[PDB]
Amino acid sequence: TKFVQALFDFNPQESGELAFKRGDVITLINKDDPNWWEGQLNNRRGIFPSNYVCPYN
Amino acid sequence: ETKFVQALFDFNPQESGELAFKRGDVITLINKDDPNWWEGQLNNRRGIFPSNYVCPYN
Amino acid sequence: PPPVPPR
Amino acid sequence: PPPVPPR
Repeated sequence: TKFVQALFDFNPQESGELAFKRGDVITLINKDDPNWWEGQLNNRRGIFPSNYVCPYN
Repeated sequence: ETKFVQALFDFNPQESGELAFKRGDVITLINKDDPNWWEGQLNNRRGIFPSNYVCPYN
Repeated sequence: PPPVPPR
Repeated sequence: PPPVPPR
């Protein structure tokens, strides 16, 4: 199981994009695309920009 | 290659030799001779800082 | 924050 | 912010 922490808040522009705030710890589900990663934050799930997070371990 | 690390939180030195920085600052990494205390440069100032306060940048 | 990548 | 590593 891998996690990433948000370096900045991310405000979705399209459906399917996971909203988050600086410091939120997101669970990685997929990171095949170097630009858009897929993660889980509580009961919310979606894709987000990889350049918005960094390893949380 | 020159590698940079970016500051996750504000770091206020408790001892001498430590590098002060604000969240957002981009630090030039000089070395990781200590897994917990990395040495770097922020403009003119130089010192060690905790590795858990930063994430790779460049 | 960096610009969001092309969707 | 997390605790500062063993100084």
